[PDB]
Amino acid sequence: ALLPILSFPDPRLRTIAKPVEEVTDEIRQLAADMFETMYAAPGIGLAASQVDRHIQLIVMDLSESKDEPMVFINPKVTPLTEETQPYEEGCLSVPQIYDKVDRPSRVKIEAINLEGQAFEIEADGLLAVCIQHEMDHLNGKLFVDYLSPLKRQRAREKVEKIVRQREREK
Ligand SMILES: CCCCC[C@H](CC(=O)NO)C(=O)N[C@H](C(=O)N1CCC[C@H]1CO)C(C)C
Ligand SMILES: [Zn+2]
Repeated sequence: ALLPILSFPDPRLRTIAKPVEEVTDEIRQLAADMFETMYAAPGIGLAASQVDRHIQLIVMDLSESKDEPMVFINPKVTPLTEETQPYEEGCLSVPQIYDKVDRPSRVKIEAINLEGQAFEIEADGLLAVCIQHEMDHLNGKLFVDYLSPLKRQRAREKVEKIVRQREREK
């Protein structure tokens, strides 16, 4: 199916994804389910932590046409500067909440793809924003954690009320 997307404040959003040991039948099903779940939501990124899988797996497609899929496995991201570029973000695990967040602007990304081909690229703008955001997810981090603790407290509430009306709707 398409999988449930976990929601703030669920404490399974804090689990530290463990790495992947090999690409088996299951991890391929999951990378495929996740793409569906991400395109369905809709969104441009997804970490396995968000659909209750604490494994270092990230899918992504940035295009308007929903046609440039990307698949990161045991990634590693290094900041190439202290020059944080601000960026209005939102999260599927944090619905209808948005504010500005500062992260490094230039970043190196290292990982393998679905078939295990290694790549190692240098990343700008939205790619570099998206990747850091999904990496945060794998290490139990939400973009609200970059905010003042009341602006996030109020976000525990806006979301809990949203989910209430998700449930009364479903
Ligand atoms: C820039 C951060 C991108 C992270 C990817 C997320 C998906 C997610 O919640 N992953 O953890 C997304 O598509 N979020 C969207 C989002 O934040 N957007 C829309 C596209 C880019 C960014 C601008 O607000 C939705 C929720 C509105
Ligand atoms: Zn998110």
